[PDB]
Amino acid sequence: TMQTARKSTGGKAPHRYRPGTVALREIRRYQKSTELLIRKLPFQRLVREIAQDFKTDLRFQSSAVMALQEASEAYLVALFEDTNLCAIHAKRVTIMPKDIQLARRIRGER
Amino acid sequence: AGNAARDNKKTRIIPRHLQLAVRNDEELNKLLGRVTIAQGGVLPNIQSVLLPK
Repeated sequence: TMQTARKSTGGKAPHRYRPGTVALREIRRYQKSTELLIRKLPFQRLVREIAQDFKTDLRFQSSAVMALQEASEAYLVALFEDTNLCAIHAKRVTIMPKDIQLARRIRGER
Repeated sequence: AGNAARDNKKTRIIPRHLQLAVRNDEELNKLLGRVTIAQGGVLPNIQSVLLPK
């Protein structure tokens, strides 16, 4: 303190996950299970509508509807697999109607 | 199928085990390539580009 000439300089010191996380975790959740994804009653009414345009006054066995749902969902899951491959091939991540149309074009479904 | 049952730690074979068994084999998949197994599902598969950083 008595330093008057050249003093001593020293001696002084809600949560929201990012987009894509829940989606991937949901993908893992549905790839592990095999339960049907489309609900049974709206699907059964839709098929009844389609059949009325083919032949009138028709009855369906419950097993017939379940078999229709099994083949339909398997076809759609496989189609989205091909659809996702097309979208990734176009340097994209998002599926678009052009991807499904391209997939069905390669399959020969016209 | 019995091997897949041991892996899933279940005594009785369910259609999931048949699906896993047929599709993991390279030749059984080609034989049943145009066949869908009821209550079978799909194999867990996520593309590389789709994985996070």
